[PDB]
Amino acid sequence: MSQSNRELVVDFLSYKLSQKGYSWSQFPMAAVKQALREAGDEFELRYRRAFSDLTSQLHITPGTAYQSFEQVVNELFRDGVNWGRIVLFFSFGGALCVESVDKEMQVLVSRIAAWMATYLNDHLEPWIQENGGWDTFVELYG
Repeated sequence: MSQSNRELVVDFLSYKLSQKGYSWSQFPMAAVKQALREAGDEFELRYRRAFSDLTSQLHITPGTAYQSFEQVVNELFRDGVNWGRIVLFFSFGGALCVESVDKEMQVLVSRIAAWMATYLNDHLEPWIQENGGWDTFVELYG
């Protein structure tokens, strides 16, 4: 749901910020969150800086509009959606939040969280629901 997904995004972002020494104060569900957290770490374990070019293409500032974020994220889905690419999506948002804080734009993290929820509900849920819903995600990554 719009609320379920919003909560999922905030949890993942908060988890990543915490894990990396940053503040998260700027902000079965438990089974999905845990699975996503682990999926994100697993991926980052293999690719330490896989979104350098992507975040660079966006060069986010308080003046960045959603449409720009959307256009860049669309890059991850050039061949459509799959679970791994959804994990990349979450990981990408986490990296954007980290970068925002490093640039003293911590005000943007809640905004990125909002953009992610919107993008999730709009472009990824259609595929997620068609392929088993989050229960399938848990079944594959849990």
